Amino acid sequence: NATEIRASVGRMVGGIGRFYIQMCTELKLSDQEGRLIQNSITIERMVLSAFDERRNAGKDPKKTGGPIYRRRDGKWVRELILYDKEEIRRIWRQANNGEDATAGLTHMMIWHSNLNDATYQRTRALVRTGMDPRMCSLMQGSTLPRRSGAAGAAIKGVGTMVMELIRMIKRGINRNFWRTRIAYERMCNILKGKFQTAAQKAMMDQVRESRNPGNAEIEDLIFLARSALILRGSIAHKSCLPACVYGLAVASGYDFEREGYSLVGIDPFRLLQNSQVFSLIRPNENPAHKSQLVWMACHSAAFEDLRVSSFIRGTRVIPRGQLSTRGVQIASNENVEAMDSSTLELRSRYWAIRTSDMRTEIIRMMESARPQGRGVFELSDEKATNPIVPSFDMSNEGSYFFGDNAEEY
Amino acid sequence: TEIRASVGRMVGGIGRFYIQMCTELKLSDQEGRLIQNSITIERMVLSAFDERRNRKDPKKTGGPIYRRRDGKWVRELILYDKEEIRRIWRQANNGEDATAGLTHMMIWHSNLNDATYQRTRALVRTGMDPRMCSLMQGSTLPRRSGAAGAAIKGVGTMVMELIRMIKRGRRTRIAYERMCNILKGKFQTAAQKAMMDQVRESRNPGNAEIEDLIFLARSALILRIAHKSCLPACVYGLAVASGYDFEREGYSLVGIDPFRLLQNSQVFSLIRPNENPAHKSQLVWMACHSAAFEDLRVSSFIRGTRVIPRGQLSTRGVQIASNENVEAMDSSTLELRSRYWAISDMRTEIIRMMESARGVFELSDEKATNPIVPSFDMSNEGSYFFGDNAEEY
Repeated sequence: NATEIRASVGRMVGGIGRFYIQMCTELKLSDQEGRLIQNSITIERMVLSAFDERRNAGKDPKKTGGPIYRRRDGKWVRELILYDKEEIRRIWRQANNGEDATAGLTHMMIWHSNLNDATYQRTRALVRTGMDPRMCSLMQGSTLPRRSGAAGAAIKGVGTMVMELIRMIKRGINRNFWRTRIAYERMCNILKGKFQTAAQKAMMDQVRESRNPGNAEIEDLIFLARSALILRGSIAHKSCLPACVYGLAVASGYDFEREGYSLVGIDPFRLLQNSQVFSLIRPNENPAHKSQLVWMACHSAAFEDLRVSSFIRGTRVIPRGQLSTRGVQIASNENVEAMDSSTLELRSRYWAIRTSDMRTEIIRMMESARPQGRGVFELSDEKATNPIVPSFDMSNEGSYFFGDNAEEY
Repeated sequence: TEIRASVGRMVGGIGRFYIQMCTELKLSDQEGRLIQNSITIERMVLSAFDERRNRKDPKKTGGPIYRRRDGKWVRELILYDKEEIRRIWRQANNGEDATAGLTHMMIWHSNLNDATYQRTRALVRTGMDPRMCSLMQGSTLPRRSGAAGAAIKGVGTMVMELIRMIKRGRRTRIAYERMCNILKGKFQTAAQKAMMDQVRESRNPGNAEIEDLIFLARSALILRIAHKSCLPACVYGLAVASGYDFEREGYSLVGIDPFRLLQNSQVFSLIRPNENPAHKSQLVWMACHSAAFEDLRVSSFIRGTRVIPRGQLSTRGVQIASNENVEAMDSSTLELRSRYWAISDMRTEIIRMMESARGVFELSDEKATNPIVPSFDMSNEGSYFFGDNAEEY
């Protein structure tokens, strides 16, 4: 539909906020405790593990949980929880009208992935697979589990698909290619669908079913990955919010079902405008930098040009190597009592809606190609009626990954 | 504290000089943290105080500068009057000839050359065996760095330059005299010291001294030099930019100061295609701790990650050649941190005593209070030069 799809997506996010409100009722988190992004990632992690049918030593397999952070005596304190995977399954179905609602689970998953894309470096994995560190710019979706289906695969960058393909060929060079090969060609046709020139499509045809793929196909997958540095694929960008934001909205009395919801329009921008989200800050960490990290993760903007990202946001989105923060998630061995909460700035000034024969053609179309965001509107402008003229500083570095110093995933 | 203030005033000088030539070349923050730009500025000031041995208009020096333009790196060649850079160097040291700061940058270039370049073809052309690569520290120093340069020169370096002058055959003999007593002072048994006395005390040096100087160079493979930790100018530069005062905080090349400064360093390097940025990181890491001749199991324990031999690295060196496409390359942070920090009768005696022969702390520790017990794996190779494939200097 146009709206029938908007009812389904609204029923899904509605589901996620209902699930969050009730698990905050049953973990006894105050309002402030419910608005901490750390608490919300733990509940997201628990409900994802509860429904991990494929993955279900001294650890109970019917139990899940994680770190929860609570206000006691004027400080934050790490309190660990354990919950039956069956009881979280029942609470999730209770909050979705008895439905499995796998689409809400993949939604939370896409949010985790985009958060990881904005936060963690993957250079070490890129080198050990034969790819260049420059291809960091194409590593969207690289952290997605293999249980995210088509939704997961739509947001995977050309680099992600090339990396998983190199690794599968790497493990076939070891004569163990019997019956696991339609899996190989489905991910080849998924990367095929991601290319946007008949030349790269044709080369991805040649890569598909060579009966015995090895280092010759690996070098083809590297040629087509550098090919996507100039002639870019078309990958989906799903704006997925942490559970605590749908949570607060459903608490507020916002009806996602009858109002509808789209990940592509202004809905995510509008909800983030009225967000109250908190984050634990490590000592010597800039809370605005942590805010840009979360902001860029909620709009899957880690691969977009920073000048386009700064225009939309109203404040400058600096490269990752110039941030004074590390991840959102707090490790088990960090002193939580040394840390304090800071409101995350997540608002935006504007919103938006944005040696072979096939090797000679691509080289030509790379030499040929000449190297901004024109779907940018004011948040008063509910319809896409009056686009806004972009204002960048062209001197500013385009890439989020220029001079990256981020910790490896 | 006086030597610690002196060394601190010298390093402080180097960071001031780097900040000033970055303000005057208009290099951005990121551009200033590129080790390639930093080697070019070091080379210019070294060449400006030379015209013989410090290492086309003769009154100008310069080199390649790498700038961010339109999302890529671009090689810009620069030229500067040798007097104008000399004046900036003196401005940054309170009008003093900071000769020690110039030697410092030199020892850094030398240790970098030791970690990067193979010398086996020079060794064979001089009559020495390639195994003696372990003793070629300081081999790329210019031929007048004085006592500071000569103190870090390995037994093999001194043997090679001594064989090399004898190969061509008072005016050029006091040079021979000092170099023999400098290599004599580097030995640590009366037998080879006495043997170096006889080679030094020789009317007509020839094939007999060359073979003697080879016997005592193999002697130094069993019966075994200064190690100066020198950082590139961009690291002192960033630290003095931070407001770190090296003079009243003091600085030693031997302690934890280099470890501590490297720990919070932000240094970038251009990576050639198909080069491992971690391998380039190990290359620079080993150059800043002059550890190209130290045992890799000692180097790996100290660093917390394995320091592999040079022949198994996937890099070719930091300096970028005239012919290489800079726009094809990208910058990567160099991992420079460390897990820990640290501190024929004579022929008969030597041969007998050769067949005979059978300080690591955490950075929390500040002072050497609680040593850590070293934990190696003997199967890991000990020499940086095992199966070396590096390009000849």
